[PDB]
Amino acid sequence: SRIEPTNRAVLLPLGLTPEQVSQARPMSRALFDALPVGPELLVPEVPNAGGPATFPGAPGPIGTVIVTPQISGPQQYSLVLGDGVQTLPPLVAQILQNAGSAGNTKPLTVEPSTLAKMPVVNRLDLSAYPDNPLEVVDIREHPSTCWWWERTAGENRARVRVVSGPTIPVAATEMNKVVSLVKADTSGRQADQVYFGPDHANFVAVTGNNPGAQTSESLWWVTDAGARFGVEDSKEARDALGLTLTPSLAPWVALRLLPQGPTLSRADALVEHDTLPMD
Amino acid sequence: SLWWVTDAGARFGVEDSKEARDALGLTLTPSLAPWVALRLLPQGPTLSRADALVEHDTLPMDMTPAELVV
Amino acid sequence: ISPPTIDPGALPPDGPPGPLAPMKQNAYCTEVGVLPGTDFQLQPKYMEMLNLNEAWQFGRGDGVKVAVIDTGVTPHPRLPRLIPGGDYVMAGGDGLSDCDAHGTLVASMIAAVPANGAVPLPSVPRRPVTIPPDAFSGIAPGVEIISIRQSSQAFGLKDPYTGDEDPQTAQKIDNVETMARAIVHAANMGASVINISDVMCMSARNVIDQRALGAAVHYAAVDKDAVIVAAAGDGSKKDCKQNPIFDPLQPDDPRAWNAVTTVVTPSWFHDYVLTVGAVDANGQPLSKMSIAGPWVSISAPGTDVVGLSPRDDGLINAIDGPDNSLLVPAGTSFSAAIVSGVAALVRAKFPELSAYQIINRLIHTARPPARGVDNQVGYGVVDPVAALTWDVPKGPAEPPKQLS
Repeated sequence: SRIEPTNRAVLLPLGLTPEQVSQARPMSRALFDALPVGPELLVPEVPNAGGPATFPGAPGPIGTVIVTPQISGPQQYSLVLGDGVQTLPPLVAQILQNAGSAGNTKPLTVEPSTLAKMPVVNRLDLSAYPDNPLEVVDIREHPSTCWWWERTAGENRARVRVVSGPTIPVAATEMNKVVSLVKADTSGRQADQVYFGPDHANFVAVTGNNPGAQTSESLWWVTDAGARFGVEDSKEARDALGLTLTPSLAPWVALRLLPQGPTLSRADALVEHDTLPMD
Repeated sequence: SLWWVTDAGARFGVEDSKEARDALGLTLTPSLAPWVALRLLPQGPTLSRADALVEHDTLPMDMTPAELVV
Repeated sequence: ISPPTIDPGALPPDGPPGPLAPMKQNAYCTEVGVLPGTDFQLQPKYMEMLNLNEAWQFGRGDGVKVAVIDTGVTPHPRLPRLIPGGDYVMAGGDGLSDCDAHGTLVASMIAAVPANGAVPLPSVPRRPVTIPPDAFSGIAPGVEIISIRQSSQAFGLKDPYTGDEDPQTAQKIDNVETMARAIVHAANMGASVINISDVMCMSARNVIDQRALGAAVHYAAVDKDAVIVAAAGDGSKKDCKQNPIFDPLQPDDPRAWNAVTTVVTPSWFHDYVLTVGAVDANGQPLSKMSIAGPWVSISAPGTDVVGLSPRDDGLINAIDGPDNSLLVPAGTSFSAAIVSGVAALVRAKFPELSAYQIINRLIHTARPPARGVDNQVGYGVVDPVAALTWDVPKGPAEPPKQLS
């Protein structure tokens, strides 16, 4: 989710600092495409702000913050809209007061008896903001972050998570057998290193990146050296190579990063050469 | 100049240096042949240690091939 | 066959729509219906691949004008933003009634508005037919649709003699000329996405002169910055026959232009037109139904079609065939409709980009086939959320300098 360093009203209640945000580290193009996009962290846009209310007894103009006294139990914040009032989470009320301050620092305190007469309404979306302060990780101690996708055989949903650590999530003993690739493509859409851990998959079928995708669009073969080769989906090619078996699923965001070799097909191999060139 | 001819009818050049000889074998003395005949065979790249030390992800495809008929 | 060439001096002069010669209606309009046992409360199977619930977060495509050059459109309470553009089949028409059932299906698949307790326009003033609670919704409900009636099967010439040219080929030359005119007219209307879902197949043997159509395509794509999307052509149509694919013995041209046997137009102009092939609801190509030409560039679904009914006020699944048989629609004419919706949403989110750049954004984010680039499907299957969020390079595709 996107955030701007100029918006002191939002940075402060969340627990962020303008300097801390400006000193954030880079992000790779590869990981930028993998993570799904969420709504922006901005001040809520209350509609028709400042006008008079439609309902009787409204404590103030539309868009003002209301609270109830502590002597009657834990305090519940609320917002007064045109046709009624809608509840506010604690963390958002702080943002509305700070941003909509214009010099004001506190809400209007109203008793339950007068509150109980106002009709309840729900007219604005507010689920984007967290309900408590952000536990921002200090990047110097965890310089590594990954997007993780997994799907269990027989399931209808894939699981998407983020992992952070001091180093890539591989066993310390196996760290020596990561393969370093050549890199002809300079567009930044090809990886630098590849690792084949336990229970890896050789024969794969491409699928959508969202967690609810069900298609199976094409077949590929991934070699121990890191390159991927395409397989023509025909009875003769499958049986000649020995691939009459069911392939495992893979997402395109992860698979697209391996270098692509020539296609495997019976017609492509029935050719003779005197000598091979070297471009 | 030194040349190596394969059973497939292709010819490859070999470096004169001790390294290239000692690495492939080829220590024995070569037989003589006339250039007007030897030049008629198709040529491949020379076997020099200086150019075998390279890495690749994929190789270039060969233009103008011929059909293998069963 | 050599790839197309263009002479921009041949642009047709602008003018109000009207046929080249007087025509009369020869047949009754096609009846429509629903297949036995359907339940419109479930989503169409094709919408699962598109993941629309996540793509709509950035918006519904508000403020975009899409031109539908086809067999016209009949108004319905779920299409509140329809505009009459013109008619080339009948001199007195305006493009706002379809006698063939084709046009309202294609238009409704792009912009039909979702269900609600009450419709915005409850009035129903639509005219009669001429003689001689619900899960369905369009891909971009916010668009504005312009209707132009370019072709129909139900009409014919009322002085059938055509002289020294065979009456079969004489009709193709009239279509090519009338197609160029509609593209120029649709661009001057200010449309930003032009959708073409009816196309001509021709023999490679003595192709018809297209100078007027070539210039018309260039003007709309460059000087008016419109995105042109066209269907690859259904293999059930009168003259369309299948084209050969890549040949490993001749790596000279990887798209195989020298082996072409059937030409599809305006789809032929791969430098300015985006051509869409078809795949089933699971992702396999409809190998038996779409023409695999060398101009194909992308693909999208084409089965389990659903749409608003002409001549009624509800949904439909099939159209009344020649016999009593009830025939179900499928094919590229509908896949091109899906891409017209995705193209409309993308150039609502990136309004600074030109037509040539929007096309590159869709091409680079699609899931590719085993050969990387093929003819049955172009670069791959369209992907909406990917097109709207990944960081695509602004330049066209380029090969690496050296691989060693």
